[PDB]
Amino acid sequence: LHHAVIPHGKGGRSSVSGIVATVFGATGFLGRYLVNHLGRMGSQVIVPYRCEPYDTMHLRPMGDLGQIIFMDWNGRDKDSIRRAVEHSNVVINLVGREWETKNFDFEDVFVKIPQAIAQVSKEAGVEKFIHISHLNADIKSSSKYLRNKAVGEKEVRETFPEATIIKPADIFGREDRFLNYFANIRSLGKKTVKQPVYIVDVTKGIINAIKDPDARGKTFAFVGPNRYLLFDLVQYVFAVAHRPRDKVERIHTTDRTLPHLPGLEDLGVQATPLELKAIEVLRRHRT
Amino acid sequence: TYKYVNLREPSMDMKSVTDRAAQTLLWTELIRGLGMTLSYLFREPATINYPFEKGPLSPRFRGEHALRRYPSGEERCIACKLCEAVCPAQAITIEAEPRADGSRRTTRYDIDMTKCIYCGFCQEACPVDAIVEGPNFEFSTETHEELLYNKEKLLNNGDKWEAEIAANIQADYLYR
Amino acid sequence: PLTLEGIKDRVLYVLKLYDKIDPEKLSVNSHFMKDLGLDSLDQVEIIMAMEDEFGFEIPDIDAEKLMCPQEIVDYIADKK
Amino acid sequence: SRGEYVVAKLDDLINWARRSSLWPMTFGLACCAVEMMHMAAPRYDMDRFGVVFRASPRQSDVMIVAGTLTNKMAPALRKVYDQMPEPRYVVSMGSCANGGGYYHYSYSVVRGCDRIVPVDIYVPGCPPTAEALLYGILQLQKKIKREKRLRIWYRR
Amino acid sequence: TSVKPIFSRDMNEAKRRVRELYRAWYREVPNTVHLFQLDISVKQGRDKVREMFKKNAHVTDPRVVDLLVIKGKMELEETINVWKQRTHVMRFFHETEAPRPKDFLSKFYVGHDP
Amino acid sequence: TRPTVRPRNDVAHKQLSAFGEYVAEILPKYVQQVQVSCFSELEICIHPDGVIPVLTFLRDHSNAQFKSLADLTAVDIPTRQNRFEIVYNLLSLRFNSRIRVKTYTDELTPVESSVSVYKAANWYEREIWDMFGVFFANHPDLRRILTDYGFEGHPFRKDFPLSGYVELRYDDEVKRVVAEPVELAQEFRKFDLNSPWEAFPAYRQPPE
Ligand SMILES: NC(=O)C1=CN([C@@H]2O[C@H](COP(=O)(O)OP(=O)(O)OC[C@H]3O[C@@H](n4cnc5c(N)ncnc54)[C@H](OP(=O)(O)O)[C@@H]3O)[C@@H](O)[C@H]2O)C=CC1
Ligand code: SF4
Ligand code: SF4
Ligand code: SF4
Repeated sequence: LHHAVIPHGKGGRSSVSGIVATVFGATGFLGRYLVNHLGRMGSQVIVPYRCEPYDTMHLRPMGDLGQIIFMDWNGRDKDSIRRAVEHSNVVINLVGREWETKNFDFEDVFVKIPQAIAQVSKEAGVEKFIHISHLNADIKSSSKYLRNKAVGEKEVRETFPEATIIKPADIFGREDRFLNYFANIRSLGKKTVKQPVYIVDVTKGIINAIKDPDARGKTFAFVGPNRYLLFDLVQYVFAVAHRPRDKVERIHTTDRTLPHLPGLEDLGVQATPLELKAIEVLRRHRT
Repeated sequence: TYKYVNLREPSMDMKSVTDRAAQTLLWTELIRGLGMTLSYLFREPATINYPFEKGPLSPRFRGEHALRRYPSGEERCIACKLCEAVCPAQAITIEAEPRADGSRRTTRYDIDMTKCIYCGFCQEACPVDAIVEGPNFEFSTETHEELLYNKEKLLNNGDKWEAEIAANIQADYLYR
Repeated sequence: PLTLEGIKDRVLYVLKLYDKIDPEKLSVNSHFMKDLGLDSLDQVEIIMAMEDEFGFEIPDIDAEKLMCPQEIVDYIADKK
Repeated sequence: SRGEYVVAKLDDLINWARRSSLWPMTFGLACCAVEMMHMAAPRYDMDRFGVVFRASPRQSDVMIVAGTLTNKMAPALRKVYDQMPEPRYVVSMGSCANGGGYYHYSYSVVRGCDRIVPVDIYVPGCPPTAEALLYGILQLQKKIKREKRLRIWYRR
Repeated sequence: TSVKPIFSRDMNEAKRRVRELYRAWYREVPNTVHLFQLDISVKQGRDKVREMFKKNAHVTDPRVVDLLVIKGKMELEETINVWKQRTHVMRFFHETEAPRPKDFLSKFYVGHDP
Repeated sequence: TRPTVRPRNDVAHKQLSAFGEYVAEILPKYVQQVQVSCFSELEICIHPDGVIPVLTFLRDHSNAQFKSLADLTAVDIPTRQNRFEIVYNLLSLRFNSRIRVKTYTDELTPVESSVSVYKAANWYEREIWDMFGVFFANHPDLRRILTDYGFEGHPFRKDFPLSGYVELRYDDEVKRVVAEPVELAQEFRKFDLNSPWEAFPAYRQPPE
């Protein structure tokens, strides 16, 4: 490989680190934290957006002077995507709206988007492609979401086989979805056992796996440290917060471990519990 | 010599004290202030229509950081490092090499637009008037990458005009 | 209801309530500093912990002069 | 496609409504604040562009970071930045503020305000002449003219 | 050789003032971690405080101990007021890496740090 | 020699010479140097024990009033064991004259905190404590003013380099601003400008 891709000196603030990362998404939650930790590492991030430049503007100054770069992409043409992945060391695929739109279903984003980008990637010659997935996305019922993700999982596994297929559990953090829905309540009470995993251990694991070679080919799954009932967790949320259909079905659907695939322990990162970060993040209550 | 203030007394004569009482109970010099401000109301205000009328200047403004060149000739700079020796925020960066001809020249001539305080010392220090502070001041740049000039940007910016620069220098090569 | 033995029992269970002491191992001649492997940092921790427990301010030189469980109990029996 | 027609016309109307007045807050640490008050002067106007100088942070459309940002300044600067409505824009004025500048090699100084808040419009100079700053606010208005938020919302 | 010390006569008064200063820091911590709306357990903060005390235990010169006591008293005043913000208090902590260990081979990969 | 070179008055030189000789004779306990430059501004160089007695003398006595207090700094001179130089500067309201009370001091032993007789010296002494570390025993309040709180190093020393050791940046990891070891974007180049060839023959020190 050519120079100025090799690491240089210490880390942080335009110290030339290893990877040059083409990121799809990154305007959402986990991609934004991932660009944040690569900027702490000091890695050049090529991100295309499709929206207004104001969103990429308020996530712009994360990098140093001119490190990260912004361009355009679309979910239709191979030319713009291929132009975005002309010269890339690594590439990560994070995309998905949790409700169907006018022009996109749960189908063909999770299906059609990894097809074309994996096509131009394998014709391009990229390495360490990391594709996210939701945990326990099966061929089984109850979610067009989960079954289209399982189809995308089979696609990314079949074509370009040495992709890191990665999956966390349902993550919580500063801009969580399900804890926000726990705040945005009213009610109903069911039973489901569930393990929550905090977001920064997930993205620390992703950046460590993407900067550490020889850990490729294997799909990974991230584990919550507690793994107890959902309704006890809702009581915990109301207690710490001082106040007394697709999303609720997809949190009541399935939460299990899988003994097949390796997780946190083959990476060497400390797990932050639910309780500490939940007390940290449960602000914005009555006084 | 000194000329101090506030040495008087309120006059105990009846006319002066009833005049101060009339100002107290009749709100007089307040209305005098209103009259002065209405006199400035009935003036014509001195504004300039900005995108059409641009404000006046001098022939010796310090703007663009443009370069010059010889009459139908090569680059005026020698890379003699005087501007980087005088640059009080060290924004000049010169790395010099000679080319295949033999005359000494450059490789890299960078101005940091962040650090440039716009003194004029690199203009006064240049023995051949290679770098010249330019005439126009419109940078307004949306990205921080684009505010770091290269030598080729300076040559394009010196070849977008010389006639302004030549007119200003030819008017005022006698003061400096 | 404020005798020497009730104060010694409440000092006993707050010595149980302190975490790093392993085990309690109470004695009238215990000297938990060096015979039990503790620090003067932990000495001043325990002294102002008793201050936090049940009363008066216990200033610096009297905090230094104790170094011992029963001597703490007797100093409180002097002061309270 | 009169749906797209109504989207484009309504987006033009709302974005012209945004870029019409744009009353700022003048943060203004050092002598760049004096040059901002000199584009508040009677010659270079601000009434003409709907631009009302106003110390209120709660209603700040754009914010003109000017002066010299320091380490002691920066958390208070971002606390000023937080209590501010989410449609917001930033003009970094001054060589000190847009990259460290003359105090670039120093301690106690953040190397430009890029390391605290995002920057839409850089305007350099020492001081950036009030004429040039007013030009920078015009190119800010043209950035507001190109924003296509409602286009992205309709075809999202 | 005439040297005028600050407060000290032997290290007994040094021990006395530093244990009283540590008592002041102990009753200083929970009020501040409640006031600044912080995000750290009290055990971790107190253990980092006593770790910072145990860092400089290798000093026997009494003038240096006096000057350490005066510096710690200054910052205890400036944190018992509301003069120092959230930034400086978190700056005492290290939650942003800074991951650098002291292994030989780790410094041999990311090289030129002997 | 007369045009464009500033002429002087020997009369003021003789006046300050006689006055400094007088002060040196009548406070013998602490006077070490009384030096007068070419342009007649007095310097009195003092052991670090007579701070309070000499300043109580120089505030009063109706022969040297000198109520006006100015700068305090302790010019960092290495190649000495007494490094720092506390420079009192005094101006007379009655006599229109400037005297520089230079007392010498080391790193760790305090001079005696001139705020007792000079109410202008309070934030001056706090500034010197913040930037250097010259301790001031018998002082009301010593704090860090003109520095950051969490910053330390006493930066106006010569041992502290130009750039700081710490450098702030915001990060969205812990959602706040953190300090890091310094990562400069450029070198701060160092011009070896100390040219040879002895521009002043009068100020030659005797070599070995
Ligand atoms: N608990 C959780 O939320 C978990 C989530 N995940 C997965 O992580 C990923 C990121 O999640 P999250 O940040 O919460 O969600 P987002 O919707 O915010 O992330 C998706 C990103 O891709 C963009 N995008 C999505 N659909 C389209 C489209 N049709 N056209 C163009 N851009 C599109 C989004 O908006 P924009 O176009 O504006 O950039 C955004 O930038 C998702 O794929 C999710 O399934 C996995 C495990 C747990
Ligand atoms: S002073 Fe002039 S000729 Fe010399 S290096 Fe600078 S620009 Fe070139
Ligand atoms: S005007 Fe700019 S480039 Fe020229 S010497 Fe000054 S700072 Fe350097
Ligand atoms: S850029 Fe110049 S005018 Fe502006 S704050 Fe800095 S020194 Fe002052």
